[PDB]
Amino acid sequence: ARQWQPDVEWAEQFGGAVMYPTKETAHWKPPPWNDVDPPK
Amino acid sequence: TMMSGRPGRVPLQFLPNEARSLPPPKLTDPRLVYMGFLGYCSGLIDNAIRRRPVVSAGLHRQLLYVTSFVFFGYYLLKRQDYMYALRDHDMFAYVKSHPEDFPEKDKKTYGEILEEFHPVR
Amino acid sequence: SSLLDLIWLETILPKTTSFIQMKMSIMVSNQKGLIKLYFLSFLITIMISMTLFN
Amino acid sequence: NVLQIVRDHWVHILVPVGFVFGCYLDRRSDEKLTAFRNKSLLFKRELRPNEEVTWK
Amino acid sequence: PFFDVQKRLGLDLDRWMTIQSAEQPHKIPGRCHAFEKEWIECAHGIGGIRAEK
Amino acid sequence: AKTLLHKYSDIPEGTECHRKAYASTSIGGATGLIVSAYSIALKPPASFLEGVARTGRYTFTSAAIGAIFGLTSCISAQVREKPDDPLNYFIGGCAGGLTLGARTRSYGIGAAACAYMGLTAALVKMGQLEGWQVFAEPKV
Amino acid sequence: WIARTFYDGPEKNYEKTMAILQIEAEKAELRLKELEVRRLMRARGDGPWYQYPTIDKALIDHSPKTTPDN
Amino acid sequence: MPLVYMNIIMAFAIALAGLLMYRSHLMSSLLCLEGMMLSLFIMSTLIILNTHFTLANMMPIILLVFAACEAALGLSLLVMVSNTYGTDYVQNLNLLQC
Amino acid sequence: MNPIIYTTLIMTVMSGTMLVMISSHWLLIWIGFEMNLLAMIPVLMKNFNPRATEAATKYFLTQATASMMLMMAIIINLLYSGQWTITKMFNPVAMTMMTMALAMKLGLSPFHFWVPEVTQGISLQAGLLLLTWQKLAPLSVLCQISQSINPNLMLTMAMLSILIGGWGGLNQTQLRKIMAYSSIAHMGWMTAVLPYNTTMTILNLLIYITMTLAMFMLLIHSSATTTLSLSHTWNKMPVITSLMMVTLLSMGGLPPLSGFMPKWMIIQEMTKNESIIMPTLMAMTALLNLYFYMRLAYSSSLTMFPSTNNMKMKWQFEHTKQMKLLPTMIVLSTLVLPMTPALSSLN
Amino acid sequence: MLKIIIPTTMLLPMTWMSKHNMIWINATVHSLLISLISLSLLNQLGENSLNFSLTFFSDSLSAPLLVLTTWLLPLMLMASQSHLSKETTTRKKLYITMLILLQLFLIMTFTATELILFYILFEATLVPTLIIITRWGNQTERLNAGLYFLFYTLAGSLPLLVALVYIQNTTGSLNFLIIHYWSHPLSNSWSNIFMWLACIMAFMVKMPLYGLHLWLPKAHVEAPIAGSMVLAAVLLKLGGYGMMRITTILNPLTNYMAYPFLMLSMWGMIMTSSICLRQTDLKSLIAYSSVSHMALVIVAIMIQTPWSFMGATALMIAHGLTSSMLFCLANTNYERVHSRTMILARGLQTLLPLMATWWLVASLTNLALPPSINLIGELFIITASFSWSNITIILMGMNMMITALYSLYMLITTQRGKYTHHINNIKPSFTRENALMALHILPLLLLTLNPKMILGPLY
Ligand SMILES: CCCCCCCCCCCCCCCCC[C@@H](O)O[C@H](CO[C@H](O)CCCCCCCCCCCCCCC)COP(=O)(O)OCC[N+](C)(C)C
Ligand SMILES: CCCCCCCCCCCCCCCCC[C@@H](O)O[C@H](CO[C@H](O)CCCCCCCCCCCCCCC)COP(=O)(O)OCC[N+](C)(C)C
Ligand SMILES: CCCCCCCCCCCCCCCCC[C@@H](O)O[C@H](CO[C@H](O)CCCCCCCCCCCCCCC)COP(=O)(O)OCC[N+](C)(C)C
Ligand SMILES: CCCCCCCC/C=C\CCCCCCCC(=O)O[C@H](COC(=O)CCCCCCC/C=C/CCCCCCCC)COP(=O)(O)OCCN
Repeated sequence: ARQWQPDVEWAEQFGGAVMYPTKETAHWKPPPWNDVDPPK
Repeated sequence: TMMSGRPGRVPLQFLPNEARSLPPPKLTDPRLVYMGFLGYCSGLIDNAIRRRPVVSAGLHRQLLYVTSFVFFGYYLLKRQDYMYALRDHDMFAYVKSHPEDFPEKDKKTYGEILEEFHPVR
Repeated sequence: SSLLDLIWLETILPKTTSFIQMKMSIMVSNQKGLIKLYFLSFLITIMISMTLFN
Repeated sequence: NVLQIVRDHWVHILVPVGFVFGCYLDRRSDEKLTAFRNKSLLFKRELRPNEEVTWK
Repeated sequence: PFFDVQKRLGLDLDRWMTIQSAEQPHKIPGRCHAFEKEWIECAHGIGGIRAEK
Repeated sequence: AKTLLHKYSDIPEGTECHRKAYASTSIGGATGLIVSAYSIALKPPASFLEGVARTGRYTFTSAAIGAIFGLTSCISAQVREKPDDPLNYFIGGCAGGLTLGARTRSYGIGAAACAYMGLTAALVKMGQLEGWQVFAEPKV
Repeated sequence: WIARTFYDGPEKNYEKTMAILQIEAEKAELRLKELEVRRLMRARGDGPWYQYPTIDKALIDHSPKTTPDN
Repeated sequence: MPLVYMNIIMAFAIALAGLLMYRSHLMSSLLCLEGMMLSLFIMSTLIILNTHFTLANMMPIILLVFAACEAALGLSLLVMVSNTYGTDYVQNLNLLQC
Repeated sequence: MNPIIYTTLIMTVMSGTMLVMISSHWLLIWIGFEMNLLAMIPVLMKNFNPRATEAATKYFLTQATASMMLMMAIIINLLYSGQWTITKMFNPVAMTMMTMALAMKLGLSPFHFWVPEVTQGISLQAGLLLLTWQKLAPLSVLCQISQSINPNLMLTMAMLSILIGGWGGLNQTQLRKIMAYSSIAHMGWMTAVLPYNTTMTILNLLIYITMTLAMFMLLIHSSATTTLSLSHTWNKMPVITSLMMVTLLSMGGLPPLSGFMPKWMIIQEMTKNESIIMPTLMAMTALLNLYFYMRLAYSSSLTMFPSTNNMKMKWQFEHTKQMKLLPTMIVLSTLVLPMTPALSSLN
Repeated sequence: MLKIIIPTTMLLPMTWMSKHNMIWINATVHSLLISLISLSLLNQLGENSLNFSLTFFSDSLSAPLLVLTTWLLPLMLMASQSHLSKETTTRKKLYITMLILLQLFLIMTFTATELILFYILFEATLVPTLIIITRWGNQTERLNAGLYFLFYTLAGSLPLLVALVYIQNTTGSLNFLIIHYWSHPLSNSWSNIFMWLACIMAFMVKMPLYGLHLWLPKAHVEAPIAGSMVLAAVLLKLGGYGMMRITTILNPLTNYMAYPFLMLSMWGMIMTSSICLRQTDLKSLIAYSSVSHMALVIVAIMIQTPWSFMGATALMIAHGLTSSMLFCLANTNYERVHSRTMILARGLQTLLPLMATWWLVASLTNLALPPSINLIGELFIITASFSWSNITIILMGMNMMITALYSLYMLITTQRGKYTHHINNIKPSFTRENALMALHILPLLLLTLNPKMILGPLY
């Protein structure tokens, strides 16, 4: 009765570091929201 | 074609003097009308982006967009027509000066030409 | 309905293209970000271009 | 009420206007293809005493 | 691409350095002055293709 | 450079099976060496010996592909006695593709490779016959 | 009445088609001629097109050069 | 083309290969770039002096100056990289990837 | 940095590009390249953070190596003919070295590796400048020596650029990497026609710059740097997302959009030189760019993604600083196909 | 021809400056007026054409297609009225804008004196349809469907462009009249074979040819009602029109190249028809019926005889009308049941008798009952195929049989039997739906009076 729209499950497909994750890139983390890293 | 090296070309002129011997495009040229339409669309999109009444937010701004587009369009049309005139001029001059490379083909009628016939069966 | 239309006609044109382009995209974009490898490849390309195109 | 319903019914006028404008543009496009008027081998005709063109 | 400002305004920003045979200081000649002069006066105003051939 | 290609083209299509096979083997070896060099540069796998093992694997694979291609194409050409025929090249390409699948040891790749390689070899033969240019000179 | 009010005689369409055919045949001939002329000028270089630059001869210094043999 | 020019060319090629190898230590990359500059200077100077093309004697100086400035620029960048990691190691620059 | 210093550095970048364009001496072209590189580095690092510094050092290394190769080519060309004027390259591999140096400056494959990561490191204004203005000088130099170029090398690099851009863009969720791979593909298209007609190269560059400027200005306006951040934009400024989807379709080469004009013309030009296989491969490969543009359009405007509660606050504020020419850029990147024959102006 | 192009453009400002509650009325009225004006195009000559100008020309192959294109917009508006009621005024105006743009592009496509302009508008029709499918689509697969409908098409049409420009480099013109008058035979060669394939497969993908038809069930199932109508009625006929236009240059090569596709069609019309027998979805069944009919049209075009061309034209027009009406009926059921499954809602004749009569007439036309124009086209194609070869009749005959079966199957599963007990929200049919079916069906039974108006230029 309602037009389907994306949900969180569908949205998380575009949240990774890359599309099509593989074993080598499985440990890749998306960059910080602001382009700043901890100085460590 | 590469008319960049064409002799007697001033390095940075939009319109040479010899282009003034060609008829200027009319003010009701369809291309000028399309350029004005492009300006009007730019005005509408400007109104929409700033979150203003699209049709009737700034009429002075929309008029200025249309005027600028028509201005640049008229001058661009003049330059484009000039360039095509140059291309045709060089074409005809080279054909005239090289009669051996463009021989007159013999005129023949279909009554004495034998073309293969392929029936559709 | 099943064997040709939903399985093999789908396997031949669309799915093969999708799989091949996905594999090629993964291969091209899987770069470690190390300029060491990039400049070694640059050296290889320079030698190949000198040795092949003349 | 005139000048009040017009503000709400003015949109209707646009489509007919486009049609008459298109007819005018068709006639203008026709007048630029008159290079063979009354010169074809099939329809070559002598003008009437008060005729300037065969087709307009 | 190439915008020929020097030719349009007659500025000569860098043409003085392009060739050996163009007004060296104290009239010091290049080692191949005559050959380059002959090549230039051969190929002037003729175009690249005809000059190569 | 182009020397290998000239040695391959100098041989007639319907003669000298061994010469064509050897020239194709050399060309395949060169292609495998280049792809191995790029793979090693962009991906240092683990060490010197594993790298040279991977290089040898790729080189032998490509050399085998080229060898089977040339051999099968030339035998088909001689047997059929119809040179300048695209189908003979296609047969060689499919055979070459089949060999690649065998090295891989997966049936799916062999079928895919055979069709794709055969089509490509037939296209190359057609382009040779009709003079199709990949890198055309600037005529106009 | 329909023919009188809405349509026109056959001669109008006939002659308009003749004019259109003339225009487009001329355009096709001009296109072939342009391709041939471009090929010839680019191969030879004796026309106004494809004129690549050469060194200006007004740059050469014609004066004694401290050495008789230039 | 005598053997001196060819030796300078080979020196330039060796410097370029060393630059593109990147064992480690971006400072070595800068050193290879500066070796490339020096080979360019030597080759250009020999060419200009041999041909007696007087007005081009300015060219090496300008060359040197400009590329020397480039070196300064590179050094500054190196310093900041070190100040982020404590070392100028090449592999430390892997936050950005293709 | 200080606004006056930023203006001065930008003017120095533009002055370096103009010096490359207007000069007829190889040394002055090299000087212009050096000046552009020298003034470009602070612009990338205007916003200070480790990522920007790494991007700047990558860019410096690549551009310095390219400048050294270019000077090496100039020296060889002088050695084999005492000429400093930018004309016929007068030699073998000196021309090859010049071509490789200019390809590395442009980002043509296989020298493309620096573009995605340098674009990712820097901000969106820096990315806009890097992907638009930094292509004018090497392309002008290439247009000047187009007759010297060995067609095989340039066509190989152009085909590789198109293939690599198409394949690399498919894997990306970050918008700056998408723009970088799109730039690589469009560079391949631009250089694939240099051996045949430089007017087509300039027209492609102009259209690409217009579309890229519109895309980057839309990205900055709706300050999103990833796919999911852009997926929230419909809930605040849906007209921006609609314009962005239209511009994405335009960049994909779909008629009757503006992005169809370059490819079409380029293909046409090569068919005049009886090259048939290459244009077909180029179009079939540009299908990949169209695919990932369509994926971005799906995630952007054709579907409504989940939003957040805190977006409600954003509903109450407008943009203080507005970008002029953005409407003009969108219009010029979308609705200029009927004015196609204007390219005879030798744009 | 600008007398039709300009008003369709004026439909846009009229829509955007309308009331929030008067957009549908205004759009419907002015679309119907434009259709009435375009009725003028039907008058044709036994000679060449109606050459309006250097840019647009009309023929008796273009005229029925143009009339159907103009007529289809008001019906699309009427059917789109219902499911867009809860949409904001801006988005409803955007939907109407997409429909108007699509009509304008189709109108300019069917005149298209030059082949590159035809190609540009032919591929311009891709964008509004894609947005309609992927934006106002109910299911989650619409996005996937859109991708299919895009890339297939482009995969077929990117080579065509190359071929087209190549032709202009050799002949000098792509103007249809000069291409007709200056035609020359194509020699059998690898280059000519590939140029033939590049010219043909672009239009082969959109018919669609069996084996290249996969995008069609997806695009038809996942699109809204207006999208389905425009896809089945007109957008499938672009390939047939393009083949009729472009085959004048592919002879004598076409006879040699006909076999690979003819088989794929002659066997294909069997397979797809058989697929219609086992289908749990109405929209997929109607899509596969469209595939079968267009396969027969492909055969007719490839045979290349006057009877073939007349039959193909008549079948294209008739199939457009019939498939549009069938999709409308299925949508009226779907808007009540929300299921899109044939077996779920049954016995609808007892509940909705007039809609059952509409279903019967639509299925009878789909079944090719004489003397409907559907059977005129089918019969002309069958006679032409028999003249081509006497064995084709077997295949043709089987298809006819199979067609009848599934048609009546579709009528019996949904209309006859016992109603589903637990469905109690089947309200009586509105005047809107009944008028929609009437306006689909009456032109068919009126065109069966004057067949020569849809039989094409070879009549
Ligand atoms: C008993 C009668 C039987 C026949 C009935 C016929 C009725 C005809 C109605 C349908 C006609 C369709 C239009 C056909 C042509 C229209 C387009 C074009 O061809 O005509 C234009 C002209 O169109 C007409 O001017 C206007 C036609 C408009 C018809 C509208 C009828 C329906 C209106 C309904 C309004 C209802 C009232 C409002 C209620 C709210 C251009 O003609 P023009 O270039 O000049 O011709 C010159 C001919 N010359 C050169 C030989 C002199
Ligand atoms: C989206 C398409 C691009 C849009 C770009 C922005 C449009 C606005 C531009 C505003 C005006 C710019 C022109 C500047 C006026 C004087 C410039 C003059 O000095 O230059 C002349 C040249 O004039 C310009 O080049 C023409 C610019 C016009 C660009 C428009 C054509 C774009 C293609 C058609 C798309 C339709 C767009 C329609 C709306 C803009 C002389 O050039 P010349 O030194 O002798 O030769 C150099 C070129 N060579 C080296 C290759 C030989
Ligand atoms: C249920 C209760 C019913 C009660 C009513 C009973 C009345 C009995 C009549 C019912 C049908 C019997 C048919 C009897 C024939 C009469 C009509 C026929 O004679 O006219 C036809 C003529 O009709 C038309 O040709 C057919 C109508 C065309 C339909 C076009 C539709 C227009 C708008 C629709 C939109 C377009 C969508 C489709 C795109 C193509 C054939 O005439 P024709 O002998 O030949 O010559 C005409 C006159 N001449 C001699 C001057 C030349
Ligand atoms: C959804 C999938 C549909 C995809 C359809 C795509 C296939 C279209 C057919 C081939 C496309 C390219 C054809 C070439 C375009 C026309 C150019 C032309 O006519 O000129 C030919 C061009 O010839 C070629 O270039 C052919 C090269 C083909 C390379 C690409 C091959 C792709 C695979 C083809 C095999 C498959 C065939 C059936 C495909 C069906 C679709 C699935 C002659 O060459 P000239 O240079 O002019 O020679 C004159 C002097 N002797």
